Amino acid sequence: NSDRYAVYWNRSNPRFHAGAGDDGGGYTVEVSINDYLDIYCPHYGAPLPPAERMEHYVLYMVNGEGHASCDHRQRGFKRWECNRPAAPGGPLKFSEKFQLFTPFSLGFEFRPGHEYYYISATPPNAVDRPCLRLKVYVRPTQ
Amino acid sequence: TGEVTLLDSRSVQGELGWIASPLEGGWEEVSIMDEKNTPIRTYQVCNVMEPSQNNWLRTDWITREGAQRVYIEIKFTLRDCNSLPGVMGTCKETFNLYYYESDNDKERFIRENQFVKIDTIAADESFTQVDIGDRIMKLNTEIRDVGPLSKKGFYLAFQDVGACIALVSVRVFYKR
Ligand SMILES: *[C@@H]1O[C@H](CO)[C@@H](O[C@@H]2O[C@H](CO)[C@@H](O)[C@H](O)[C@H]2NC(C)=O)[C@H](O)[C@H]1NC(C)=O
Repeated sequence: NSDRYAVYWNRSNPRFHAGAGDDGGGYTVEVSINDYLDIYCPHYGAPLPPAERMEHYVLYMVNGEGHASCDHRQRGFKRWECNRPAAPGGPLKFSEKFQLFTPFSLGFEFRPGHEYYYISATPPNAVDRPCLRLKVYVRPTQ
Repeated sequence: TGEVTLLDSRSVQGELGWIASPLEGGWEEVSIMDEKNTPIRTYQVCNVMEPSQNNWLRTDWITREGAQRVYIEIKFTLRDCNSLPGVMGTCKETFNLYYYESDNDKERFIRENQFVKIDTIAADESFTQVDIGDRIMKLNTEIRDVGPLSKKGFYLAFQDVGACIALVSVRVFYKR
């Protein structure tokens, strides 16, 4: 009964609303409890572009303030590293289940009707301005 | 150390080659940040509402090299069923560890009933909602051993029967 929502985390994806100087909130996706987000890191096939031009990120889960400001510091948790844009196997894939209850003590829990936020920074920089960002809305029970 | 690694889940590059049965809705790969804020791959299940869970997870083939006696170190978090609302008839606080000896490097399907049970593994410290709130890991470490082994290698498996459990790491070694 679950379903998965794919999120291609890169600047060319118009759902982030980048390239304009105003993403107006960034990426917005609506999910249900026990649904998944599959996040695909930027990926490049042969012939590879110059190494410096490959998008690479650290993804953070943050509060609203972190989301508004694109600054994760003291505002959230490091979640995932998009550090292999030329991975031979394909795009690095990271999944987030919107579970009620976590089996991992440092994992995360979700509730109907609530909002959750993720942002990226480009190492070695702590903050991207403008950053790519994601708001997830978990539907109310119904 | 005097301990020689035969398999370590944390060192594995990229994705773990492990087979989950069922393939979806049971054990599921989850990437987290470890001790040192670096990434590791974990398997996790929490079907504490629905009855008759029989969720299997099997490693790849592990060579024993020349060792007869091998040790299986499992690090995991396990949720206290009293920290979970509405699941008293169903929630469990143990899982079962199995092994299977094999000369065959690459069996695609291993039948669940070929596996020999090692032990039921319980947690010394089950974690609660205070721990989730306070970001306190309550990491459990459990070690079991198998041997004397007599084939080229073996498979290990983990059977969940309705617990809320995260397998953070698995290390298989022999003693010097
Ligand atoms: C940036 O994101 C876009 C999607 O917005 C990626 O394009 C998709 O790539 C997948 C897997 O390779 C394909 O199945 C889809 O057909 C593509 N979708 C669309 C709408 O074009 C693109 O690969 C990403 N770019 C980088 C460099 O990672």
